[PDB]
Amino acid sequence: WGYGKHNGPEHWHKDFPIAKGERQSPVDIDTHTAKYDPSLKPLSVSYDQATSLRILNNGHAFNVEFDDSQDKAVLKGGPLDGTYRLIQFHFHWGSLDGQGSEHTVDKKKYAAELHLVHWNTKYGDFGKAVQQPDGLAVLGIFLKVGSAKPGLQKVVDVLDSIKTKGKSADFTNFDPRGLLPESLDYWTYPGSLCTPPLLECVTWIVLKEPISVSSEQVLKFRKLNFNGEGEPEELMVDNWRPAQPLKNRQIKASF
Ligand SMILES: [Zn+2]
Repeated sequence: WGYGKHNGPEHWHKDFPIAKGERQSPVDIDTHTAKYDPSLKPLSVSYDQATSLRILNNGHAFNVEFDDSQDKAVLKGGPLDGTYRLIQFHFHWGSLDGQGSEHTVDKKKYAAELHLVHWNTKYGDFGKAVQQPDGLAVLGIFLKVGSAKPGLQKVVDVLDSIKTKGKSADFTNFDPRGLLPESLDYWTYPGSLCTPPLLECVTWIVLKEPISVSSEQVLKFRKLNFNGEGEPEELMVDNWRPAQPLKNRQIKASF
């Protein structure tokens, strides 16, 4: 599985039949159809105690991993019940500014999308949580090209150190708070992992407000490689999945 012509998303169903299931992700968010749900509580993002450990190129993206052994960086409230702990964050991006996001808003595509992955602490570990319908909560953040995002520069400067698949680098004292938009207004819907095994265990929380990054910052993303060191160079670009059928599900809005 990958994002090329021969292993791309249109092929994923052969090894992961769930790819054509009922609650697949990402999806187009139709703002005129989304239902404002007054019963929706404000998101509760507590990341002041976050502990980042490292960053790695897994051959389809780069992940910034976090120590999830204690309630240090947690998400609650919103449509959620209980506590979800931050385990990692990664991005999806394009070859040009016109594409790259997973979710789309009224069919508009962003230059990239940020996913903050969190797992429900009642299930005791990540691997158990993926087996549950309310097992994960993912915070989606859209990225538009404009002004630089100061809080993202620390991520950009280390990309050189992890150019190819399998490389990783110590990455401590990174504060996720520098990646959040001013508003916490969101859309939510039941869905799935955006990559294989594509398990339908996620409560998606997509924020309405995009963060802007500079052309120079996204450029640095486009320099990563899908290949391992010593293999022909395959730039890491367009690592995003096309929108899937909503099939009955309803998208609620907090605003
Ligand atoms: Zn993702």
